[PDB]
Amino acid sequence: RDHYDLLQRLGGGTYGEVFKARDKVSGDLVALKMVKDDVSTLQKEILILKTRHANIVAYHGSYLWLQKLWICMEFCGAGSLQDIYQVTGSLSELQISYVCREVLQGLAYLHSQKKIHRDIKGANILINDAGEVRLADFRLEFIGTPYWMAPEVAAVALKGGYNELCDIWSLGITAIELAELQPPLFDVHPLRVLFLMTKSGYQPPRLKEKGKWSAAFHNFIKVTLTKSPKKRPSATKMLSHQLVSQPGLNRGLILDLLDKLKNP
Ligand SMILES: Cc1c(-c2cc3cc(Nc4cc5n(n4)CC(=O)N(C(C)C)CC5)ncc3c(N)c2F)cnc2c1NCCO2
Repeated sequence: RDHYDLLQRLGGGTYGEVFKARDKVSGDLVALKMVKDDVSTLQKEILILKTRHANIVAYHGSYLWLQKLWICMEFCGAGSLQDIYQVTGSLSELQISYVCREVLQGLAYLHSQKKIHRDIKGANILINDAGEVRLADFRLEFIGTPYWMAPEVAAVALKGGYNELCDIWSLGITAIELAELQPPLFDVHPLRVLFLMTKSGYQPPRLKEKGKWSAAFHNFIKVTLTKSPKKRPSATKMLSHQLVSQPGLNRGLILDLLDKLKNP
């Protein structure tokens, strides 16, 4: 409050209470997230956030003022991939490929720290001005969006049991999302989507157009969208997949996309 100047509410309830702020001593842009009772318990949860990955939005500081918690993070100028594709349209196969590798690297770190993101979706993958892909590491708000749920997460509403492998399924849905501007079954009732997953003969989703994509992209979708969690590969195993281990994958693919965002 006394060090930063608030400028713009970001998310519109999607993120919660996020603010685009400017430092009075640096002038640099930051993201301030306000979280809705004890003093000693609050200072313990912050210390663990400073100990930091290339594909994770970096922590800056925390502020406990008048019953409000101010989580400070880095500002990704372009916003989320969803904000980007609402202007640029669908991403190229190589753009999606690079985005998947970067998300998979962030998930490898998160899952190694015994954490589960649980919300991997287009609107939760941020792209900074530098063309870098970053995820966010954080009675409470139920985390999860029906269309991006793994079958073991949807079924959890009857016969519980899920693990870090759900983020692999969510990344699979997000790959289809970045290609078709909508997840599979976006047009179908969320209970019906999460009900058809719980029935026999269930077929995991694929890209609508077969001819528009390569067999490696089609295999990445087949492999990440494995119905069985036991057979679904780990984030590190996925990193060696033909699609995300291609040689042309560089940050420039996103500097191209960010240029289309500026002037299409
Ligand atoms: C990802 C996340 C965050 C989170 C968000 C951030 C956003 C940014 N920058 C930007 C830049 C923009 N937008 N956002 C979106 C946006 O509204 N517009 C508007 C102006 C149309 C376009 C330009 N920068 C940093 C962020 C950061 N660190 C965060 F943690 C907080 N809470 C969460 C989640 N996940 C789901 C629920 O909880």
